[PDB]
Amino acid sequence: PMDDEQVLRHLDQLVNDALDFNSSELSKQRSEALKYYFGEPFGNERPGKSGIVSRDVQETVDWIMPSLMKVFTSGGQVVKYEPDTAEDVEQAEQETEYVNYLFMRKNEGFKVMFDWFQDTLMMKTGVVKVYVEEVLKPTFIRKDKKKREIKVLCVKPENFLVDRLATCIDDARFLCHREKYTVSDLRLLGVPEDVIEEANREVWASECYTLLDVDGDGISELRRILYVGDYIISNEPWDCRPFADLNAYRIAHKFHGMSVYDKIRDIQEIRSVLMRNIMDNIYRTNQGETPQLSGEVYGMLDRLEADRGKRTGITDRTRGAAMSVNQLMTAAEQQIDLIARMFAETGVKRLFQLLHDHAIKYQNQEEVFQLRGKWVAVNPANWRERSDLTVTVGIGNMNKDQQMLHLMRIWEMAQAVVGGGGLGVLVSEQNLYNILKEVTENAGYKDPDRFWTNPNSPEALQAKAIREQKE
Amino acid sequence: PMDDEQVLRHLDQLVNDALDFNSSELSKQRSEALKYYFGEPFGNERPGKSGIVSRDVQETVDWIMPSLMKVFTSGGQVVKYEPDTAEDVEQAEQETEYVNYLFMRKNEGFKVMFDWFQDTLMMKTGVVKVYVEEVLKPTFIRKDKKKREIKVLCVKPENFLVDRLATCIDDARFLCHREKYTVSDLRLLGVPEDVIEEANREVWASECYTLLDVDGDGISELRRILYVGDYIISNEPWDCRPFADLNAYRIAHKFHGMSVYDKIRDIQEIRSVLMRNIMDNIYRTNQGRSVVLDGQVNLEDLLTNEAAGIVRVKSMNSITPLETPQLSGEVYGMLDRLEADRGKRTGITDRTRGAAMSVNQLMTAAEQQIDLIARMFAETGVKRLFQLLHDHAIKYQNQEEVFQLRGKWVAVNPANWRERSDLTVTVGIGNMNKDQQMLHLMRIWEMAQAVVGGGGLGVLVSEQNLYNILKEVTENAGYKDPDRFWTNPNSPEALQAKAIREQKE
Repeated sequence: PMDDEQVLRHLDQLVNDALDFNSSELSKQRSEALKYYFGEPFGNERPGKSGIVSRDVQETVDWIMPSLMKVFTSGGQVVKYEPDTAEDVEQAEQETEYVNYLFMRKNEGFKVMFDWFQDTLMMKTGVVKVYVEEVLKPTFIRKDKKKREIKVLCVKPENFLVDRLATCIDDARFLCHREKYTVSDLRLLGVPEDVIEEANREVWASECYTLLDVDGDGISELRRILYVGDYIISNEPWDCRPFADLNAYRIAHKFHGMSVYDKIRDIQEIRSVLMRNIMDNIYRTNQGETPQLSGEVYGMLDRLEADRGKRTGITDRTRGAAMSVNQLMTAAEQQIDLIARMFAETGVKRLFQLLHDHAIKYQNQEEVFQLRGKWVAVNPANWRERSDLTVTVGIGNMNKDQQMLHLMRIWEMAQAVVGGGGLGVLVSEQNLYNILKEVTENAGYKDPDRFWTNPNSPEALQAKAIREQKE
Repeated sequence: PMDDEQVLRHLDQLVNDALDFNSSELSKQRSEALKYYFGEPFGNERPGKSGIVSRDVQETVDWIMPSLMKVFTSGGQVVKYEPDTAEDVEQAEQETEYVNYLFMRKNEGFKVMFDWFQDTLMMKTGVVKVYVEEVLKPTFIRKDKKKREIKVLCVKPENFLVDRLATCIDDARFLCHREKYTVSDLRLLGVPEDVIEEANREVWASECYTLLDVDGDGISELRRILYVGDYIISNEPWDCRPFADLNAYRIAHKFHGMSVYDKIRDIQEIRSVLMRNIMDNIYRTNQGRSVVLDGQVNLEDLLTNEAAGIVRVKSMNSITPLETPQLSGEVYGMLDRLEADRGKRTGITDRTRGAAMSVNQLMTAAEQQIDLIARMFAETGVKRLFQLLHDHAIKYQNQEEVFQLRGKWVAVNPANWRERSDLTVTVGIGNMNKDQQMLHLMRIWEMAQAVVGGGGLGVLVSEQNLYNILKEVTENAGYKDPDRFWTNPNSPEALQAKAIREQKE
């Protein structure tokens, strides 16, 4: 109640505690993870002898990143709505195309989400921050004034202090984001003085999102504070935290989740020590009477790949009737599927966040989605729903399998029925439109290459209803 | 405020610090990378025995390079704009053709970008610089005066000092580029004196791009400084940095990225040491370890294998040739998986290539990772394209294009369009040619003939879009307009052929 300065010291104490805990624990964990990733010596490499370290997490990343790239960065069909059936063609595909054509294709493409996966994998936490800027440079036709725009960036998760008792995104009572915000940004803000920290004095700044109440009442909503150096700040009530804090494994109820290093450290250790023992054996055999050993050790070497086989990389070969249907049961129940699954729903929250961040006010922009025309999306409905089913453990039928199955089955059916029964009884051109259309989006040429629409058109009456009837 | 000389010493100190850090770390890393690449001995090779080194990164590079050549050095369809639907044919494909037909096909071809790729796979960073020069040699018809053109080149990446706290292109507060700029260039500029450094005196020069404020106010935009030797310089308010700092991997939050050497050094080391092991095993199996005493055979058995056959000692009859126990060929098995190691890292196409006869080239040879690799180059090259577009959006020339036809307006006053696209060559739709070839052709043609027999040409696609039907085939064959115009949308020949004789047949 009526707090103006005690909030500053309370936030400073929270920042210090988060610094201590997060820095010590998570920083040491990620340093160990990086040393394992980079093949750095584990410290047990005694001097005077080779301490070669074999990297194992790196190739695991090498297999699993491209799978994510296909399952996410492939078209705008990844995530949908399925809203009320009547009110879908008005906005559903329109809003979905807007949000994905913004995020991809307008917000540094895959780079932000690529680094998001990188952070959630190597360094145990993948989180990004959504923010706004102003568009400038009009003609003073092309008057680009008063336009404001929304970006998202990696938060540099090394600078993402947060209370450890959250275990979820919408549970943290104190969110800290550390940045530089150099003296140019300070003069843009208008502060005349400086802090402990040549014009550019490498100053450091921070931003805090936390629930508080300085109005002499009950606990109010989120508050955004531009706590830089205990100086002029930008205090403002907030509505939604734009963070996603991926854990990459959905660990038990804690804010951050364990990484690939936390599970393959033992495998890397055993591989490195056994190969070092192999080279030491080769040495002692070269100098030499010490009895020799057997190659069966190398045989166990093999199952270490099966170890990466048993953890994540079940596809030891290139890929793990009708020639191995469903791509051989998704390469014998590939786990990356479920991985993509939770990653998808994480993006779901982000897909909500930006939507609200866009549902307030952006601009009068239109879409080039297969056609000209899109209403002003500054006042849409949120629809309070989001769907990521068709790319994962749900329907999730990847391109080629459903492609070949549907095409050959419906084509043999169509020819058989046309010969025997006819087009009238079963599917007709009204739905042969969709028959062509699934192929169109299978090869990615939906509207422009092939229209093939003919539902009820001026060409329909003259072709389907005049000459096809009087022929 | 009002700095004119302290800026010189400040930039000098920044240059020295960048020299120290970049030289030491990155230069030692790339020296090790080059020694690995060239098969140089690693330094562990004891004297008196072979130092054979097996090169492994070389074939990896020689396999990944051609794929990049196909996915980039093939047509100008790599990048599109897709602006507002109606206002695309005006500039979108027009500006796309301008930028591609200039960059490729007018700037020394693919060479530099090839090396650019080479850089990002060997130098650990692929970065190029974009500049301008003036056109000359008029007739005094062909009066070519004061024309200028925009070029791009390798920055000699050993001469690309930059602060280590950027982690991105548009984050560096100090960009340094070192060059020679010999005395001919100096006399062109007009400096009368020289520096510490025959007419050509191997002088060295540098250029700095850095944001500062010498006007007594807040930090201004970038500044371009021709800091050569603390002498006459060319300072200028600069806005755009023409660099791309590839890393070929999109590594974590740092400016320069690790390369193929930094991940395959262990593989090369183990391969070389094991093949040297194999040949040393061959040796010791050839000789056999014969041990003699002192006082007999003073000449060390002649290493037990010469043109003697009989050792001969003096009078003792024990003789101690011990046969070193043989090994098994199962060691060779690891040999195989080492290629699979190159398979597991980047080269999954161990064979020539990694229903409907392996659809989409068998899922791009079983999820070929280079796609995502190629992907990053896209989102890098886009920026460069945008950059060069600006270099042509300010002022380039009034010349036209030969894109399938004569006619192109002046390219000095387009909009920037503030966006590009890279979905047609990579992890996006972006599948290589023959997949679309086979799929589109047989599929849509068999639907078309079935409907023409059943429904007809009018109900589905007509010649207005049979135009495009032929067009995907033409672009797959590379002869789009001139060989096969096939246009007939609504034309004077259309009315006499499609609307007169075809209707009154």
